[PDB]
Amino acid sequence: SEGDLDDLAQDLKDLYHTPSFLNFYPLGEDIDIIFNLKSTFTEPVLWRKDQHHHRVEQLTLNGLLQALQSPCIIEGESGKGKSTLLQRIAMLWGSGKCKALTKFKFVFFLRLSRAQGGLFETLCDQLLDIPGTIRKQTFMAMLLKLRQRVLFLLDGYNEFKPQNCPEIEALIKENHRFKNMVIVTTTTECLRHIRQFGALTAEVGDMTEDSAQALIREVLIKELAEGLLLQIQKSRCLRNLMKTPLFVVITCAIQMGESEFHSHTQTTLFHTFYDLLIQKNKHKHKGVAASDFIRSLDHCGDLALEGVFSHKFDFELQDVSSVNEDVLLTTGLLCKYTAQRFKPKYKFFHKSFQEYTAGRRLSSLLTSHEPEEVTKGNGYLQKMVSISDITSTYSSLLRYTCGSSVEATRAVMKHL
Amino acid sequence: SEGDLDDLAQDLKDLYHTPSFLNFYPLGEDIDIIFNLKSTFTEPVLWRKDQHHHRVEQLTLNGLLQALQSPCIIEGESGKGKSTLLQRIAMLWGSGKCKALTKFKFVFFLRLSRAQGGLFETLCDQLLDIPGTIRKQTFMAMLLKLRQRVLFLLDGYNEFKPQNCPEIEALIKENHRFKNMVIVTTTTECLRHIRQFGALTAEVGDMTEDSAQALIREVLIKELAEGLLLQIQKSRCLRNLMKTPLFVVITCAIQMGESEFHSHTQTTLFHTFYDLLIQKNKHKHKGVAASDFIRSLDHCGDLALEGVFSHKFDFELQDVSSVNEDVLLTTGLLCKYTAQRFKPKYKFFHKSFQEYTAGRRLSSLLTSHEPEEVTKGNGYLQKMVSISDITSTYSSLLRYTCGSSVEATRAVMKHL
Repeated sequence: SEGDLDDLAQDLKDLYHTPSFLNFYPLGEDIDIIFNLKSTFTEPVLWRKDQHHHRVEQLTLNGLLQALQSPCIIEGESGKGKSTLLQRIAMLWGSGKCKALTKFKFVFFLRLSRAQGGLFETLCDQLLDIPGTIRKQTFMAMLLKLRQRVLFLLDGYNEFKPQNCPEIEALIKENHRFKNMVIVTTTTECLRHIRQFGALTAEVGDMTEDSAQALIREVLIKELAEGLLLQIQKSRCLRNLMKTPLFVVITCAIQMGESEFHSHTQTTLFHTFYDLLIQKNKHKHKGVAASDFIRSLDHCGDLALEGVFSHKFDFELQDVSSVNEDVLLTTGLLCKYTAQRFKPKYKFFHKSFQEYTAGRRLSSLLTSHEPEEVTKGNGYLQKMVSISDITSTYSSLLRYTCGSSVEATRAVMKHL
Repeated sequence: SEGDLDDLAQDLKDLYHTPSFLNFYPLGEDIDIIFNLKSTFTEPVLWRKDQHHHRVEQLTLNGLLQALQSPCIIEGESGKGKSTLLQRIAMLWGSGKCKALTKFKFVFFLRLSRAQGGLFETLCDQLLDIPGTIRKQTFMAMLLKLRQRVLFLLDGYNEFKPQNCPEIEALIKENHRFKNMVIVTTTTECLRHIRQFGALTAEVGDMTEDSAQALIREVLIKELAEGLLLQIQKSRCLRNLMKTPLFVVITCAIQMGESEFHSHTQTTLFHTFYDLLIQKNKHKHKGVAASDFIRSLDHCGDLALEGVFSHKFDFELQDVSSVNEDVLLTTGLLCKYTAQRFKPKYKFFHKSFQEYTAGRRLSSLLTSHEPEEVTKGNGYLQKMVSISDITSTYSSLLRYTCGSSVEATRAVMKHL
C-alpha cells in the first residue's frame, strides 16, 4: 500500500503531459482551434488584491506559489477566456522544474463544472483510474494524515452546483477538516458566494506585449505573422486592445486559414467579438423569448448610446431598471460588480466596447425602415455641431457607426 | 483518548484562526461588506450593571474575564449590529496571549440561531467534527468529569427556540449539572425570559474616538478616510453620533466604493439608517398586511412628532394604544424596556433618531396630495411662531424636514 502511492504520483505526473490535457479550445469547441499549453500563454500576471480590494503587489506564477496558503481564490478579469492557470501548475508539477512544487506529493486537477457523487467518485472518474490496491475509501486516511502536501485545483466554480457534489462544495468552504491545499478559480458574478472563506485572493490581469507577440508568432503562418506584427507596430489604438486575451486570439483566428494578410480593421474585430459573445451564450438563452433577447440588447444599446452623450461609463441599477438584463450579464456584454461597495455597479467589458455598442445601435437606428427610429438616430447626430466634439469625444462613435453600415455612413457624411 | 483531546483542542484553536471565522458582515449578508476581526472592533467597553440595574464600574475585555463566574449574561445596546465580542474571546484563546484564557482547555463558539438535535450533535456539526474515537456520547462524561475548564460562548439567544435543542436551554438555565462556564449574548427584548438565572451581567457600550478613528482608517481608502476625518473634526454633531457602531459603519460604508469624497449630509445618513431598519426586517413582516405595516409606521411617525412638540421622549403603553406595534418593536424603531420598574417603558433608539423620525412624518404630511394631511402638517408649522423655538428646540426638526424633501422645504421657507 506504499509502492502504488508512488505509482499514482508518477502516473499523474505523466498524465499531465498527455495531449488530451495540454490541448484546449480558446474560442470554445464551436471553432476547431487548438492551443498547446507548452507554447501558448505561459507567463500570466497575477495581482494580489488587498483588504480594500485594490490591485497591489503584482505577482507572477512561481512567485505566488511561495505565498501559497489555505484556500486561495482567483478571479477572472470579467467573464473572458479560459483561465489557463491551474493546468500550468499541474504541468510544472509534472515537469518538476519549479522548486515551489517539489514539496508536494500529489496534484489533482478537477473541473467543478463536471462533478457529482462525491470527492472520491469524482477523482476516480474524472482523473486517472486509481488501482484497486488501496481504493477502499482508506485513501482519505492518507489524504488527511499525510499533511498539506496535496494540491486540489478546482476550475469553473461558477458552473458548479452544490446539489451534485456537496462534499466538494463543503471542502472549499470547510478546509479545516482536511488540512490540505485548495485553489479555486471563479468569475466576478459568483464571487459573492465565496471570498468570505478565502485566506488569499488574486486576479488575473492582462498579458505583456512580449507574450502577445509570441502568441501571434507561435500560432500562425510566418508571413501572416509578419503582417500582423507590422500592423501592430504601425497602429496606436490597436496596441491598447492587444492586452486582452480575447482579442489576441481573434485577430489571429480570423487570419488563420487565409493565404494572404488582411488588415481586418478594428470595426471587424469588434463586430466579430460582439457576435461571438451573443452566440457563445446562445446555448443558454433557449428560455429567453426572441423578443425579450432582442429588446434587452436594444435596451443595453440605448444605454450605451446615452452614456456616450452623457459622458458616463459607470451605471447603477436604476440606470438599467430591467430584471431581464440578467441575460446579458450572462452573455457578458455588461459586467455586474459586487465588490466592496454600498451598491452594485454595472460596467461594460471595455470602454471601447461600450462605444462600439453605441455605434452599432445608432447605426442600426439610422438605417431602420421605421421613420421614428431613424429620427431618433438623427436626433443624436443633430447634437454633433461642434468641431471640438466631432474630432474628439465622438470620434470613436462616428467611426463605429460608419464602419458598421454604408447607409449609416451616408447619413453621417451628409450631416458632417 | 488523551491525544485526541489534545488534538481536538488544537484543532479548535486553529479553527478560530480561519477566514471563515475572522470574516463577518457588519451590515448583513445582502450587502457584500466584509470585515476582518483582526483589524476591526478590537477594544470594546463592558459595563457591569449593579443590583439596581445602574450603569456602574466600566470594565474592559481581558479585565472582565478575570471576574468570570457562573453564567454571564451580556446585553446588546438596542437591536443594533453584530455583537462581535464572543468571537474575539475565541480568537484570544486561539492566540494564547491573554493570561486569563490560558487556564482553559476548550472553547466552544456556537450560534443558537442555528442549533437543534442536542448539544453533542450541535458541537460536532457546527464547530468541528469530533473523531469517532472519542465521539461516543461518553464525551460528555469526560466533559463533566473534567471541571469548570471550558467556555461555552452562545450567541443569538433571542433567535433561539427551546423546542429545537432543550439540552442547551437547560445548559444555560441549569448550570450546576454541567459544572462549566457559559456566556450568553442577548437583546433587551428577550432579557425578560432570563436574567433570573444570571450570576453576572454586562452591557456593551459605545466605542472611543480612537477606536472609531481606527475603524475608519482600517477599512476605507486613505484619501476618502482623510476626507471623513476632516469632516468629523470640523463638525460638532457628527462627533456625538460617531459613538454608535451602526452609524460608524454606515458612514464609511456609503463613502466606500466611491472614487471621490462626498459630504454625505447626515440627513442622508439617517435616511439610509432608517431604510435599513425598515427593509432588513421586511423578511419577517410577511404576515403583516401592507396596509397594517405602513399604518403602524405612520403611527410611530406621528408619535415621534407629537413627542417633539410635547418634549416627551419616554413613552408608555397608553401613548401607543396599538398591540400591532410589536412589528415595530421587531423592526427596532422602538425599544421596550423591562428594567426593574413598576411599568415597562418605550424609547426611540436615540433622541436624534426620534427627531429625524418626526421630520420624515412632518415632511411627508406637508407634501401629501390630500389637503387634510397637508393641513395637519401646516397645523404643526403654525406652532412655530416664536424665534426662541425656531433657532433652538425645533432647529433639528426643521433641518430634517428640509433635508427630507424639496417641496417640504418650500413650505417651510414660506412659513419662516
